[PDB]
Amino acid sequence: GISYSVEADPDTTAKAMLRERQMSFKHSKAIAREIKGKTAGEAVDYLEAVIEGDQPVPFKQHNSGVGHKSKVDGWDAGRYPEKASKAFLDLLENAVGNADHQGFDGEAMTIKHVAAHKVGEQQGRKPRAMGRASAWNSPQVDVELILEEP
Amino acid sequence: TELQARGLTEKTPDLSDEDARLLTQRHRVGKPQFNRQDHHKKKRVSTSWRKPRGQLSKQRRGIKGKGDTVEAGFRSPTAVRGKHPSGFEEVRVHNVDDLEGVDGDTEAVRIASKVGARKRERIEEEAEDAGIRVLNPTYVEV
Amino acid sequence: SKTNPRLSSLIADLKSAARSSGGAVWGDVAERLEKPRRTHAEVNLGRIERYAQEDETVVVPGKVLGSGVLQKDVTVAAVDFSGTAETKIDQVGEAVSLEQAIENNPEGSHVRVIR
RNA sequence: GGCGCCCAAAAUGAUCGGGACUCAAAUCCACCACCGAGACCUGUCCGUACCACUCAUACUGGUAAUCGAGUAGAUUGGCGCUCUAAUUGGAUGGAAGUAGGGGUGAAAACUCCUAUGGACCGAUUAGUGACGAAAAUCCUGGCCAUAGUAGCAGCGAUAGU
RNA sequence: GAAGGGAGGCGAAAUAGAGCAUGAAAUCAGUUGGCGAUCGAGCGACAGGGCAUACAAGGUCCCUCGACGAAUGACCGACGCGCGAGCGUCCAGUAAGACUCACGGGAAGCCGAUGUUCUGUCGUACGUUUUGAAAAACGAGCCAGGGAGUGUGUCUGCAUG
RNA sequence: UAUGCCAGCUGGUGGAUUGCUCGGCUCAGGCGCUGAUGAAGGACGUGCCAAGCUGCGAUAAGCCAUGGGGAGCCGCACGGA
Ligand SMILES: [Cl-]
Ligand SMILES: [Cl-]
Ligand SMILES: [Cl-]
Ligand SMILES: [Cl-]
Ligand SMILES: [Cl-]
Ligand SMILES: [Cl-]
Ligand SMILES: [Mg+2]
Ligand SMILES: [Mg+2]
Ligand SMILES: [Mg+2]
Ligand SMILES: [Mg+2]
Ligand SMILES: [Mg+2]
Ligand SMILES: [Mg+2]
Ligand SMILES: [Mg+2]
Ligand code: NA
Ligand code: NA
Ligand code: NA
Ligand code: NA
Ligand code: NA
Ligand code: NA
Ligand code: NA
Ligand SMILES: [Sr+2]
Ligand SMILES: [Sr+2]
Ligand SMILES: [Sr+2]
Ligand SMILES: [Sr+2]
Ligand SMILES: [Sr+2]
Ligand SMILES: [Sr+2]
Ligand SMILES: [Sr+2]
Ligand SMILES: [Sr+2]
Ligand SMILES: [Sr+2]
Ligand SMILES: [Sr+2]
Ligand SMILES: [Sr+2]
Repeated sequence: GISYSVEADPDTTAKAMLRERQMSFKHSKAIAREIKGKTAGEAVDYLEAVIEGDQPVPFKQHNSGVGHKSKVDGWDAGRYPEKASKAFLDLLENAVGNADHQGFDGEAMTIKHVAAHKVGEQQGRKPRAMGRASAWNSPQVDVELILEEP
Repeated sequence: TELQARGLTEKTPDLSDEDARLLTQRHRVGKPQFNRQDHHKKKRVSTSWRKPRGQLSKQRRGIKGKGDTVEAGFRSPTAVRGKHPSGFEEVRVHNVDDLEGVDGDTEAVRIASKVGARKRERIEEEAEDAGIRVLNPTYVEV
Repeated sequence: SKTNPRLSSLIADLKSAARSSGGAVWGDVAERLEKPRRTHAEVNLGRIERYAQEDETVVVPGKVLGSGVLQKDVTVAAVDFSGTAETKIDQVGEAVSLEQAIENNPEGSHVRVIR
């Protein structure tokens, strides 16, 4: 698995991390990109909005075939990853929690660092025509979050 | 409060007017990189030089732009070949006894990297006393 | 590339002589000894007998063997002698090594190269 | 006799490379000055061959206008890898390996610094080889783009709310 | 939530926490440097600019002037020719002339070097097949590791003993 | 400045590399038959908990004797009782 790839001063920071989550790695990469810099509180409001279908997540790298979304700004392609989003809400629920237990203002903290890392695929096999069977895997994702005092 | 390198870090060798001339030349002329053809096009192909063997090889046939091919013509001047850029002749050293016979006026010493801190200390002090520069000196805060 | 240290010094000696003294036979013998072994001489007594003359050191740029008869009182200098050649020769003359010949005659005078 | 004109029709967009040029930037007859190679001349260095000295193929000095391109192939010196021996060294005051960086060598390659690592590692000489890879629709393993794409509809059994 | 996460505890080390010594490349996430939405494709070599650079292992580099100064080699001026473009003689093998050095002044991202990018010159891979390969001839997605003159007997040379 | 290119940094993935060897490979010496007194092989059992291996055979990871050995033990296998 991963280790925090960025230094964090304990006296003004709170950590959180997801391990081997089976969800779209490509979505994680996009959601992370998007919420970076936001306030834990803001990020959560945002993700609930995505899940709800009210806010699109810009798909700038893995956008093949994706249709344009008007509410996307400065870009065209976007979607509403509800599964990866619910997983980041979990991450954020952990982060803010820890932050509080330490005496910080969880919600008010700035998402200093958030990044997803594909830890590996879970092997699957799908039977095909002509007597062969091809891969049918699930990506496994770790994601690191660092909350920093404003 | 600050680091100082042990030994005669600034010592220079005394070269004949001719050795100096040729040393300066070597430094002025330089030479091609001489890396393997197309090494930069395929990661699996390393920089180490291999004679271009292809019958149609552009480099092998000497096409201008494809890089120079290794020839004795590129050899550096005899009187200086292998000298440190300072002009000193290098002498590999593994212990104190290796410093014996070394001429600190034209030779400098390079302690093998395997040698430990304890034995370097002895070698470094003994070399300074013999007027010998150590190319890879230990830095201490004094 | 000679491997024998002795043959190697003998050659350096022959040169030193030919160059320093009036030698030439010595430099000529060094020349041949520097060539491959198959070219070196293998001479039996019979030949030394047929072409040697007293008061003229016979110089064999190789090894002297023992076939045939030697009656002449000649001094033969060679890289080596078989145990029998040295014996048959000493009976009527003298067998000496080139290391000695160069020692007494660095000018390489009055000599006859035999092969 | 010189130049030209007619003779003279082809398929995606015409052409002297293009622009464009008419006492020319055309053609012909003379001439003047320039640009332009690794050729030729010149300084230094390298290799090679030969000479002098020499044990030397080690130094040093000398000669080359009459040496310096090369596939197949012949010949020769050298780099690197494993393990053995002899001689001789390094390492917990941090070995090997790996990463980034400095120095040397035409080069094979050698070496140092910093980080990592945490226990082994060399050099010289003589040996020993299951000794060097960019290639074989080469092998095995791992991994990316393909792609959040195709499929998750089609069958007389449309199944749900 | 017997998950996972945060904090904490052990230990020299948990970046030794379970296919748990070391941890390369391909490659992925984040991020730094350089380039970047008017512009052209064997991806570079060589030369020269921009921007970038902790130490260490490299320490040089720029500007006046001066000395030395190979091949080459003048302007101006004077005289004399040519219809003319221009040339000849003298000045003069002079001034100039690459490199190198000395004096004085200067640079510390400063010089080398490394990264990237821009400019100039050359440039349609590599290996193979072939008279001819960028080839609209053949091979490989990428990387690591694996991957081809070996033994016995006999013969025939050769070098060494 | 988006999408992005080249190089590096931090962290992954991966398991090369270096180090290590409980396994191999080869050579040498010794020794050499078993079975109807039912062998070799196999099946199925057998443990407090027991799936695999090993052992054993309804006396079933064993029972007896002699000698050795010795304060420990209950196989591989570091659990609990
Ligand atoms: Cl993915
Ligand atoms: Cl050479
Ligand atoms: Cl004979
Ligand atoms: Cl060589
Ligand atoms: Cl010079
Ligand atoms: Cl062969
Ligand atoms: Mg679509
Ligand atoms: Mg079938
Ligand atoms: Mg490469
Ligand atoms: Mg030795
Ligand atoms: Mg290999
Ligand atoms: Mg598609
Ligand atoms: Mg590990
Ligand atoms: Na939009
Ligand atoms: Na918009
Ligand atoms: Na072929
Ligand atoms: Na080709
Ligand atoms: Na073609
Ligand atoms: Na594939
Ligand atoms: Na037996
Ligand atoms: Sr895309
Ligand atoms: Sr070291
Ligand atoms: Sr040549
Ligand atoms: Sr040649
Ligand atoms: Sr030739
Ligand atoms: Sr091999
Ligand atoms: Sr895939
Ligand atoms: Sr349906
Ligand atoms: Sr159908
Ligand atoms: Sr902890
Ligand atoms: Sr002059």
